Amino acid sequence: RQTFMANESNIERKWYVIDAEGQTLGRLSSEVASILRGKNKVTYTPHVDTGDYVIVINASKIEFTGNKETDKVYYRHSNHPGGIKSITAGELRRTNPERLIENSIKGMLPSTRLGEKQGKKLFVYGGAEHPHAAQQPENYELR
Amino acid sequence: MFAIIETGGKQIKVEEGQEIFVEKLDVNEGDTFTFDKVLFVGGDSVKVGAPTVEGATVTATVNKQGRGKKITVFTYKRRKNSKRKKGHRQPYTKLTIDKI
Amino acid sequence: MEAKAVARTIRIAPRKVRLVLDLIRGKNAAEAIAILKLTNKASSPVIEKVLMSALANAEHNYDMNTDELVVKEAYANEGPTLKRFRPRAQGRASAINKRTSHITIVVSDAK
Amino acid sequence: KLHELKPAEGSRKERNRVGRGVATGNGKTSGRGHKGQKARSGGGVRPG
Amino acid sequence: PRVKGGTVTRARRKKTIKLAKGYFGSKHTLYKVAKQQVMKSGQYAFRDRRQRKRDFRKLWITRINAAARQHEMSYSRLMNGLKKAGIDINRKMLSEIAISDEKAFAQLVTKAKDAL
Amino acid sequence: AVPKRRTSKTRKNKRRTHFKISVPGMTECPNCGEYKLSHRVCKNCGSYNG
RNA sequence: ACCGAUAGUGAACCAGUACCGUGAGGGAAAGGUGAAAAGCACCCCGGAAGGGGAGUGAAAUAGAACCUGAAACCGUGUGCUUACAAGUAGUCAGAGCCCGUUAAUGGGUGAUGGCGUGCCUUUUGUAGAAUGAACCGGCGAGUUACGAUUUGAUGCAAGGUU
RNA sequence: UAACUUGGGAGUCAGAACAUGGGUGAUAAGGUCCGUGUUCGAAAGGGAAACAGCCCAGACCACCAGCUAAGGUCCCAAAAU
RNA sequence: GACAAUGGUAGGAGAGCGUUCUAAGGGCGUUGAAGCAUGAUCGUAAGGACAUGUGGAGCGCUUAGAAGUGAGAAUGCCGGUG
Repeated sequence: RQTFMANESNIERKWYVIDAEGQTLGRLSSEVASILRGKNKVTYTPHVDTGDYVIVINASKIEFTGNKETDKVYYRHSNHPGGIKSITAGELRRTNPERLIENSIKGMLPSTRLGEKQGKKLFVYGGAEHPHAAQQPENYELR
Repeated sequence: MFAIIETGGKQIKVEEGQEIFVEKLDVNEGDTFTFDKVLFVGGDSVKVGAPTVEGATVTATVNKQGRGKKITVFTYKRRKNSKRKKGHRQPYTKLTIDKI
Repeated sequence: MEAKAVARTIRIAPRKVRLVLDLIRGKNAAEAIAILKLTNKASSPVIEKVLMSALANAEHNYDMNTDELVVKEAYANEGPTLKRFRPRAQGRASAINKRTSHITIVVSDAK
Repeated sequence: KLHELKPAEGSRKERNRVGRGVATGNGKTSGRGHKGQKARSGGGVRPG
Repeated sequence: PRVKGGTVTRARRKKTIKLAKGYFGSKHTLYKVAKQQVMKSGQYAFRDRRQRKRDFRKLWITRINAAARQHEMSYSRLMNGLKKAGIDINRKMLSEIAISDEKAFAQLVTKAKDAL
Repeated sequence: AVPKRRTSKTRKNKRRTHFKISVPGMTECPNCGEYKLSHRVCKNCGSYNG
């Protein structure tokens, strides 16, 4: 009628990088889920992915509030009788730091065919450097 | 250069030489019409205020007065013998903005 | 130019014949007679006699040389089945279907 | 004229037929309600 | 006299079969199965006509909110200012302004910010 | 055990995907000129002569 | 103001006959080439059957399994689409590709996003794991005669009617 | 803005939960039997994650218009980090 | 043209469409009727036309009349086919 929709032709995605040094886990994951989804611009167009690529460096030094380093347990099953595993939050940050951050963000995205292509735009690294220097990612301040 | 006019309970952004479809009008096919209530004028011209700007009326010529495609309104309740089918063709009027 | 040959009221069941017609479809007239002659299905001598007469019509009635004839279309349709009865235990009786098919071969010259 | 005949307005009507579709209002149950003695074929009790 | 039912049942059964074309499998071939899906489509269309007005109005609100965060303001502080300023421009027109003309949306924001 | 449901045309045609036969694997004999099976005699005029 | 081959007699047909029971007895299915046989001489593949031409005819996709020839169902080609995906199989929104209409706010396909647990019976209550339906076609259930009562209409009226 | 009277045709006599006043049971039961309201039954729509009976509200049809109710405004997911 | 009304089961009341046959009137057809097939057509619904293929001899329209007058289901009956 008189409403504009964005198709595959007129879409421009940018690269951003976020620093996770001294930020809360849940407070940081929510704003990154908005950048990946594409709700930051005026050409939303729900049935088409218009989000931007984002990179999170320093996956370690992610702070918790309260007794969360010990009293937060991650459960998972393996489709085998009795087979159930449990890992505390403090141990996950020590062995697989990126997995702690990557799963908190993927839990906020919708679980659809399009909601799976958006979660593939995230790159989390425990160190202070990223290999994707070919592109030009600009730094971004969380609000 | 565009303008925002209120015509049939809604608002439409018009442009010079454009085919728009609105609610039924009392004017005859081939005659002219004039929209008096304009809410916003912008684009290339200078920006103006609201709710209604002074003058700045829009004139347009009538093209055709017809009906849209037919729809079928069918509803029913399960396990309760009560169904009803209706039909509908909504009339409309086509205009062409010749001057803004 | 085409040449057809149809075999009707063939006692062999149709879906047993379609397994062999899916092999000669698209081949040449020489490569198809060999494929049908070196296989050991039940409908092998039947399809060959239908493909052989389709080439005899292409040379007698129509005028074309069989050096470059290809098989253009091959398919099998249904026919009038035969209803039979097989006696079973405790007095029950089952039904037996003696099916029938229609064979069709179409050769062409590609021009 | 036998090709232009009109009965008196208000003297003729069409009979009612039950059990013909659902839009007539006299469909499945045909104006008898649900199960009971007054719903089976053969009437009911004598008024005597 | 006897009235054989003929050519009158085939005619109304063929209209329902045609109304259901493009469906999957027996939903477009058999009559008893296509008749039910035709009735389900009529009930679905009546519900989705009144829901099309819902999910479009919310689509404009997001596009307006995204255009307001650029100017250090939220959607809640923008529509409150447009009321105290007496603008009366609906969501459908505010969504098509910021997309096409970026200069026009700044004039509406400054007037709405001055109204506080 | 009896089938709980009917069978579709889609499910019936997917199962018969591999219900096919292959080419007999024939070659040409340079004594009779006609096609023949491998490691066998020319069924027409000729012999093996391996 | 009766039926027109599931109708009308069980029987339009060589029917109380095939057939089924020791027996008394019970009982179907099966109409239509064309105005006229003028029922395809001869040739070709084949052991035959059946086909491809040529002829007969106004018509042979009217060739005796012979008027018209519907649906289920079984096939042969192609324009879009599909091998990381959780599906009462539709609906609303929507790119890309491909066609061109009873000419109008066009047709076919559907990457992706919303919302959505069939139908009928019977129940306080059913997506129900309560009942019925494999699919398609045909057939298949408030009727007539005579009385009573109450309504509309028409004729005459202290009379009305056989 | 309805009531009463005369005549024609009916259906219904298996009800359920929730709030509340009470018997029975054990100040047990989605128990059972009575009084008084509401909804379902015969009611779609929004909310309570899904959920005839609970809260809001009674669908003549069409629209890519606006304002509110119960409930809500970090992300899923419309609106205050 | 002003105001008000239009969710609905058992059930009550009103208004309409279609099938077959009869009467009167008036029409169509071997320059191709009924039927069958396809289409992007017209009505508030039940439903009504037109064009193009197939078909080879009957059939609508207007006003009344009379009904073996409308099918999705009864472990329904018969036939065909999965």
